[PDB]
Amino acid sequence: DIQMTQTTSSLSASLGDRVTISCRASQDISNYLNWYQQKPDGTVKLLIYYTSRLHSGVPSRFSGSGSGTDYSLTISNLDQDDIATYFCQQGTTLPPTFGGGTKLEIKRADAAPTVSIFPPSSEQLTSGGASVVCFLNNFYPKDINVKWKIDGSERQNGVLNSWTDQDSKDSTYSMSSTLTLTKDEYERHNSYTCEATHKTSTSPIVKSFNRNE
Amino acid sequence: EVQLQESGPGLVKPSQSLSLTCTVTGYSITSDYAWNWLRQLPGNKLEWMGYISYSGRIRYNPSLKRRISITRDTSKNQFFLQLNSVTTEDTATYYCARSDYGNYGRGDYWGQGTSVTVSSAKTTPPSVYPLAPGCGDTTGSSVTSGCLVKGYFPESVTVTWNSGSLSSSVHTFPALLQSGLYTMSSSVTVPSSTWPSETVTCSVAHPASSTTVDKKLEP
Ligand SMILES: O=C(O)CCCC(=O)Nc1ccc(/C=C/c2ccccc2)cc1
Repeated sequence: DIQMTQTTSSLSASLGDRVTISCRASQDISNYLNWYQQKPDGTVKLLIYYTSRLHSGVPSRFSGSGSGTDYSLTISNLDQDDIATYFCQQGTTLPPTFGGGTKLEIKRADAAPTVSIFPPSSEQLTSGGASVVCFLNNFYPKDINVKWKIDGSERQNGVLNSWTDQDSKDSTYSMSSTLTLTKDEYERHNSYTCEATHKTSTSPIVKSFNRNE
Repeated sequence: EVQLQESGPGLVKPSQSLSLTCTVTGYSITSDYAWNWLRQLPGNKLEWMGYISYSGRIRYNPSLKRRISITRDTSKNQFFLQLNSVTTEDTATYYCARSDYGNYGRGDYWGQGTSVTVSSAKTTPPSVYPLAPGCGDTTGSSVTSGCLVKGYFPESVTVTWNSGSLSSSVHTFPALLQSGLYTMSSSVTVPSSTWPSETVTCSVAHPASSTTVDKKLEP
């Protein structure tokens, strides 16, 4: 097998910018190198074949170069639609082999998260479960921390976090945090807090409810 | 106008065989080209499995040749993948693709991908819980409501919303495995002057279990 390596897996750039993504092969592949775009929904599109030739339909701001073992994809005048993962592939021998891909994030103005907390539902409690939930919606940059406090005491165990993909239109991220305990644990304590710590603010954003209300 | 789409079961038990079909339209699988099976495992690492050429010639990735078989039905313009003795390692997104038969070796059309899960776990419908603000939680300009879809298997699940105003931003959070089972959630934001005045309900479909539930959101 020819091993294909993309040394950079993550890339963050601004609209209009020019980005270069590099690909390296374990042996000489004589320019039989192709480039593909995988959108977050999994759809895959051919961009460039044989190092530098454009596949039909592809905008001219995509271009490629290289020889021997080293190859590069260049995307200039970077577009909001280009949020994707970009894969290379050697076309010289079987099995056809692919690079690990480079993910591309489009930069955006910093935005603080709109935070919301919800108590366990009527129905869930009857089932004997109790999930407290927190949405931290429409923020940038992605990096963010959530802290749960039950009656003021921090809770690390039994918490599930889930980030969305970068929003394809506005470039924001959203995240849900979910604390799951038993009904009896839940009913032993009064206050439940959700604390968001993000670059946009020096002090955390705090939302909570009290059961005695 | 060439199109490929893969189909077949989304859940297979360990040690059994995985079977998939790729249906080709707008082009004939006998005219030219090679017809490929590929797969992408957890961690985004893409792997070629094999092809059947337009002339019936077949080749396989050496890592899989012991367990794999690709066939075609030129009558239905379909080609098929069978992979035997599957384990959890064979859990992946499976793709079909058309490529050059040699020359530049480029895959010019791809199917959208189908997800196959290899587990002995049982197919379970989801519990659907409403997410409404607490009673003393007086708000402002708009209101965020949600649904919690917990304790189902396998993936996937679709959450759709109905409210009344087309100023609804929806977010769908990817599912996570909570001790054998999946949990996900979805949020919707509507103006505060439309809720609780206008009814808001979420719809949760789970095709594996062929179930659909609707939760109305209550203040
Ligand atoms: O073994 C050799 O060196 C040459 C054998 C001739 C041959 O089949 N070449 C050849 C055949 C098929 C491909 C397919 C590439 C591909 C790439 C991406 C997606 C789907 C398919 C690429 C090259």
